[PDB]
Amino acid sequence: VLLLDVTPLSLGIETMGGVMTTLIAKNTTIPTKHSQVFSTAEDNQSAVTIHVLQGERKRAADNKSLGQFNLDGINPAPRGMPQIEVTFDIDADGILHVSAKDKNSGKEQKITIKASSGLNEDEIQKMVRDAEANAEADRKFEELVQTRNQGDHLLHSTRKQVEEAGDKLPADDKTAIESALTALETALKGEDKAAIEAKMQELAQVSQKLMEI
Amino acid sequence: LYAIPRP
Repeated sequence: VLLLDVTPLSLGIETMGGVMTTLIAKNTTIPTKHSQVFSTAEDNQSAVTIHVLQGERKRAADNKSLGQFNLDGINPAPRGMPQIEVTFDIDADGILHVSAKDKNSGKEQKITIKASSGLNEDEIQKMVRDAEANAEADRKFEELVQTRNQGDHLLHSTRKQVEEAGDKLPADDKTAIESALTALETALKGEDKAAIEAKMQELAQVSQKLMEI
Repeated sequence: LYAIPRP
């Protein structure tokens, strides 16, 4: 065949830390369908927002928003435990159906997005050009986000170990752990990946007695 | 496995 219908830009959702995670790649032939399981970013989360994005940038905010919806009634559970199946399906007429379903509770929500939505030919070409012109910056942002998400979880896991250990943790040690938690917290707000990893290292270096308990 | 934030 010398012609066919494709979806012209990647399609996906926003995931933890402000990144676009792709479910259908640019230039995929239509009709097509893809599903992927996701989970919750923090402990006890009862809801997620599925923000539907079109484009090639790694920052969710730099992509075209096609719509959004919430899924709620998830039983509050530890981060990473809920199994939320997200499905993008584009039919032969370019209509995009997105659904999210929480496996445990069975709760599901969906939206339908018309084929005329999204970026036009000029904006499609500008998106591919802008993505390439910013390829290194976007790679650096993705790595930063990965590191931030790891430190964010190290803040939460460490703090709970402090709780559980209670009196079994020497006051000297709680002191040093507390200050390193605050320094990690501050670093996570910045954009320097090595600074964050360094505060993670400093925190490990005062958590050894906590490690053993 | 990616994670989705709350609304």
